Amino acid sequence: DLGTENLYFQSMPFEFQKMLIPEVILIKPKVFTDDRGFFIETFKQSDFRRHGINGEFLQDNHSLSMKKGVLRGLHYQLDPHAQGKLVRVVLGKVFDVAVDLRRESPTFGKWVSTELSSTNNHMLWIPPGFAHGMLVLEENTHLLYKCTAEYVPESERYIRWDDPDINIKWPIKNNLLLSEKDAAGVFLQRAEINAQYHG
Amino acid sequence: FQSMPFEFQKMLIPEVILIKPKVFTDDRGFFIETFKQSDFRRHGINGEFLQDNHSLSMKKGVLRGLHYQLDPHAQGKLVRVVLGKVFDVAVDLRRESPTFGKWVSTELSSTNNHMLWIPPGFAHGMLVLEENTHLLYKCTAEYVPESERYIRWDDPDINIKWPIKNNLLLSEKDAAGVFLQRAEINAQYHG
Ligand SMILES: O[C@@H]1[C@@H](O)[C@@H](O)OC[C@H]1O
Ligand SMILES: O[C@@H]1[C@@H](O)[C@@H](O)OC[C@H]1O
Ligand SMILES: O[C@@H]1[C@@H](O)[C@H](O)OC[C@H]1O
Ligand SMILES: O[C@@H]1[C@@H](O)[C@H](O)OC[C@H]1O
Ligand code: NA
Ligand code: NA
Ligand code: NA
Ligand code: NA
Ligand code: NA
Ligand code: NA
Repeated sequence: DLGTENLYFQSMPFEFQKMLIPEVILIKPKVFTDDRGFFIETFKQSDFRRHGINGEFLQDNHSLSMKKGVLRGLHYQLDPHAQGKLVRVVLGKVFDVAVDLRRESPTFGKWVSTELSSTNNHMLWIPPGFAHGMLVLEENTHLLYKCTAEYVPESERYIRWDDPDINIKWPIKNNLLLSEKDAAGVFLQRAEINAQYHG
Repeated sequence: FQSMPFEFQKMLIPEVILIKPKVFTDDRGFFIETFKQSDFRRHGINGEFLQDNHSLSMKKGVLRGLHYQLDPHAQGKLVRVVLGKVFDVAVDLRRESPTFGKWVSTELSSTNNHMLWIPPGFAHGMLVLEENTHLLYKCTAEYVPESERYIRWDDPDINIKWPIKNNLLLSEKDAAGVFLQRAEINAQYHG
């Protein structure tokens, strides 16, 4: 096999890029274009585990946001129910944010962001101990999540999207559409957090 | 209105399962829990889903299939349509099965949000009924290209009644699938 001699080069199906908080990973899957559309391998356990994305994905969720300006977050589940999340957008576009909420983390309360869209087909890995938020930038946006842990309603916590300590620079700040739970999120200084940093 | 979080319905080939998730709608849009390992395993959907794929069929009348992977690489598949609509087919290709060569179908759409479980030992085929149809697959084995096999969509022993209404669009691989009587199949029935 010519590949085994390194004389024939075949691309792996993903590019993994560590973000400035390096446990957060941007994944760029290959779009295979054919005469009737495209095919994307969006997840392969062997490749993902080789890049430190560990755990079993026990739950998948699908949200549709009809209007630009929908904002969902900041969301996390208390230990022992913390969800690692693989986030992607099958239609539309979001500004996606990951916030480090691991006690004793040198990047506690820090965040990174990226645009996930149906145009780029990018995916974000948000490890356990992080909160997720998203702002919808296009109508009819469909977000898909793979989660490590199953949903546990009593473990769910909410931090205010515009918390002034986290100070996320959201590209839109007026006429946002928030759920009642999200409108009522707590400020970081009063948030209940039990996730611990482990190096 | 659905009261329960998933409804699991066995097909006339009872290993094939139609799943109907509950859609939670509010003024922002909707939320669906499309998979939960705990619930799925309680209804006989076993295995680890090691590979996910997303296929967009821009053109109505795309027909893909009939596809399966030889043991030990058989992929069980959960199939759903996130946008658009397909006629989805599962064919039992387990040697010694009482339903060997038989098929069941369902219409999967972004309107019904239904999902089909196609267990290992079965071939999958689909016919795209709407433009810009997005299919999502969860597979129980990672893809092994050399294990992939192809049976003619129009095999006369299987005799799928495809609801063809448009010019049919077949790949060269699919146009070149073999007839069932000549196909290489190693899956074995155990049920
Ligand atoms: O590091 C800071 C943290 O201590 C907290 O205040 O959240 C904001 C972060 O910038
Ligand atoms: O029972 C039939 C079987 O014998 C085989 O030929 O495939 C088609 C089935 O309908
Ligand atoms: O669009 C894809 C791109 O994001 C990746 O970087 O290279 C493969 C392409 O198909
Ligand atoms: O057609 C192939 C399908 O059968 C398999 O499950 O995933 C890869 C595709 O190329
Ligand atoms: Na897990
Ligand atoms: Na896309
Ligand atoms: Na999903
Ligand atoms: Na099963
Ligand atoms: Na296959
Ligand atoms: Na999926």
